[PDB]
Amino acid sequence: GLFGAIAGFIENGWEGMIDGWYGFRHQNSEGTGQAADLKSTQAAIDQINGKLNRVIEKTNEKFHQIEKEFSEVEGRIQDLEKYVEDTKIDLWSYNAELLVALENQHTIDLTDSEMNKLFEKTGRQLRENAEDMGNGCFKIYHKCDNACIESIRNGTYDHDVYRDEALNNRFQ
Amino acid sequence: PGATLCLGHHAVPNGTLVKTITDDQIEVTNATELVQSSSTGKICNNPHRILDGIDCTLIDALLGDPHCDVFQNETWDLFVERSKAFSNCYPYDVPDYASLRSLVASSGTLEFITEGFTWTGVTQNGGSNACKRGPGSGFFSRLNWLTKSGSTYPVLNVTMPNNDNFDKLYIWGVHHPSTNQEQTSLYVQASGRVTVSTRRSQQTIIPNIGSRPWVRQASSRISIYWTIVKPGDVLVINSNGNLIAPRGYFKMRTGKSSIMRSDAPIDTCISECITPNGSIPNDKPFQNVNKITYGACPKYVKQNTLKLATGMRNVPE
Ligand SMILES: *[C@@H]1O[C@H](CO)[C@@H](O[C@@H]2O[C@H](CO)[C@@H](O[C@@H]3O[C@H](CO)[C@@H](O)[C@H](O)[C@@H]3O)[C@H](O)[C@H]2NC(C)=O)[C@H](O)[C@H]1NC(C)=O
Ligand SMILES: CC(=O)N[C@H]1[C@H]([C@H](O)[C@H](O)CO)O[C@@](OC[C@H]2O[C@@H](O)[C@H](O)[C@@H](O)[C@H]2O)(C(=O)O)C[C@@H]1O
Ligand SMILES: *[C@@H]1O[C@H](CO)[C@@H](O[C@@H]2O[C@H](CO)[C@@H](O)[C@H](O)[C@H]2NC(C)=O)[C@H](O)[C@H]1NC(C)=O
Ligand SMILES: *[C@@H]1O[C@H](CO)[C@@H](O)[C@H](O)[C@H]1NC(C)=O
Repeated sequence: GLFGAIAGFIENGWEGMIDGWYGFRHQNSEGTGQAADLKSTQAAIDQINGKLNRVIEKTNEKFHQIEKEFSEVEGRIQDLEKYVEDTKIDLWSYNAELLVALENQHTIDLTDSEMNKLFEKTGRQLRENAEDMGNGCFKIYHKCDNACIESIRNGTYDHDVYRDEALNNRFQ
Repeated sequence: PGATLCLGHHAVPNGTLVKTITDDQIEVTNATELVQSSSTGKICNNPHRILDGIDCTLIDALLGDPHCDVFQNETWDLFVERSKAFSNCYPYDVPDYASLRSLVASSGTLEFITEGFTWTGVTQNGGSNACKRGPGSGFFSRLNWLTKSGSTYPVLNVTMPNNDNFDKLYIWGVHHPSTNQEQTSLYVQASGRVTVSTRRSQQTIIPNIGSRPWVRQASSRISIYWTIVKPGDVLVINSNGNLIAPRGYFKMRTGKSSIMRSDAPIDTCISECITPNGSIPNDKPFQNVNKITYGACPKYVKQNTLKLATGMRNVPE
């Protein structure tokens, strides 16, 4: 995708994450654990629901039309009736092919984008108390117990609290 | 002693392939189908009024072939013609059959109003063993076969004004005998003539005498014509022989009515979209079942599948 996260600097997905589309894995003093990020997950889902509902939006209702199958050879008029229908079908078939191509390219790019948005948001939360390893993982340079992780994940992590500690561990 | 915090995304073990601008096939976590490719094989009887033609074409129901008498004054949203349909009355043709079928199908009714035509000096209600009504000879219910009274067939000249505020459809015809003996025996004059007119139009038909292939006991034929009379206009019928006269008119409507050729059985269910293969759901925007449809239907396309991605790129472990 355009943002280079999904199938990019993040090597692969997590089959184990079943409660969300994007989220967090951590290792600290107290062990390892996993949690879904709801906001990013919902942003992707809402956008996909949006496009799905636009695409399946019932556009047409038709009643008496032209005949499209014929039991006798007639020539000119029937040639025209068939050509009109064949022309229509090819144009609709093209629209359908193009629609899914554009939709799907965009769906991949937007999901890639939401991964990236969450990554950049987290980086910004952590300020000078962590560093980007380049594989979608931050090395946090301080004691971050389960309370501290959950604070990063739920948006309450004050960086000023751990700054002195983390700055020291970084610049050695 | 610090901590590692990894950002990531889900994957699934068995993804689905979709098409994009750049890729013929690329794997995503999930997709949904946009092409309806199946039918139940049955035409749902709601919410459209479905009229099963059974053994009758719309035209035979219109003319009043005796085995189609059950269709008198019927109405429909969709008239369904079956491949088993057959004619069983006097042999006939309709120049521009397709147009008459279309305009009637589209009107959605066979509501017929009898009018008091006065045919002075001819015998009315002619019939044939080609068109049995009960045990005896008969004819199309909506047509009146006129022949000589005594030894004369005078010039018929009649009018019927339209003083209603709707259009009238008149169905009428011309008899084509096989021999000169038949012509003179039925109509006296050696050559007949039928002129049907309004203020705006006129049709004149000369009968042709000659054998046609034998069908249901006759080498003769009837040719069927139609005339629409608008409010304030007047019908005139003029003939010195061979007239197959109207008994009245059909009331015309405009609306959502049509006709479809199908052998699918009718069932009790609800479906907006009908194809000759049967009803189909209309939750998807496209369909590959049949280019012939009626109602709120997905648009016909040539592809049998098109997958809309409903998830991210699938990158498994
Ligand atoms: C066959 O039937 C038609 C229909 O009735 C006959 O048409 C009628 O012919 C008469 C006279 O021949 C027309 O009368 C005219 O009326 C106007 C006023 O509208 C009057 O000013 C004239 O002096 C004239 O008398 C009458 O309008 C006409 N009716 C219609 C509906 O067209 C026709 O005459 C019959 N043909 C034969 C050969 O008998
Ligand atoms: C209105 C009328 O004259 N009805 C006749 C009918 C017509 O004269 C005929 O269909 C015109 O094409 O003919 C009927 O007879 C069929 C029968 O007639 C014999 O004369 C002949 O020997 C047979 O081969 C056969 O044509 C008919 O039923 O069609 C009688 C009807 O009263
Ligand atoms: C719906 O009915 C149409 C018309 O009968 C089917 O079209 C036929 O498809 C078969 C392929 O299985 C061909 O052999 C025929 O030549 C086709 N005929 C026409 C006129 O196109 C169609 O396959 C049916 N579709 C479904 C889903 O039942
Ligand atoms: C993915 O879509 C399918 C239908 O195409 C659906 O059955 C399934 O529940 C969806 N996946 C999830 C995780 O909801």
